[PDB]
Amino acid sequence: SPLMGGFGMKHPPPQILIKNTPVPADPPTAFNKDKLNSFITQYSTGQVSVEIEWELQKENSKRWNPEIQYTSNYYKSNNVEFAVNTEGVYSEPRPIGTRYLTRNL
Amino acid sequence: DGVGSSSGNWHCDSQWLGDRVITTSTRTWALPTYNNHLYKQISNSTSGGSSNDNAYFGYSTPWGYFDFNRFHCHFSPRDWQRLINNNWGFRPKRLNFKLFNIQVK
Repeated sequence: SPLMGGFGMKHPPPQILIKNTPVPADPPTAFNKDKLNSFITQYSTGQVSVEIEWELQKENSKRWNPEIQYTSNYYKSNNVEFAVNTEGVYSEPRPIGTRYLTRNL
Repeated sequence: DGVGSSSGNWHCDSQWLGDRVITTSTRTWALPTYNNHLYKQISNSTSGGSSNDNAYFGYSTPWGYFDFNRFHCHFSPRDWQRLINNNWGFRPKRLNFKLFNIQVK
């Protein structure tokens, strides 16, 4: 199990590598054997989509009293947590774990 | 059936399906003799009432009655927490009622 947290796999999702194909500038009219070092300045943009299906393990606890749950605080604040600021900057105000429900040992 | 055979089992559990939750609750009850098997006319005069706003007339019966018209009679605190944290609405659909293991002393 990865020490930083997560799922350890011998064959994880493969690395996806992307590069802009070089586009040479105008070459000299006389042959030169050296590799070209004059290229048209280029960059690329586009959209990327990733879809992941997750399997869930539902809880079947017989605990009587209510569990601890992650919840936002109703108390008034200048900004909504996990939202944008007045300058459009998105922020994550706190780390959120996964361990709120309980089960016996 | 017979004296030495139970007429029912203890059923108390909650079953959570996709769009439905089934709550079952079993309780032990005690029923005394009310009014010494008599019907009695009652009123604010019999109870000593004086105010016009609290005057009444009615009858007290030797019968008891079963009441389960409170949510905690069916939902445990954890089930209630699940219902309120995971659903936009709910409503009762059908009812099953049982009396068993009668013991007269």
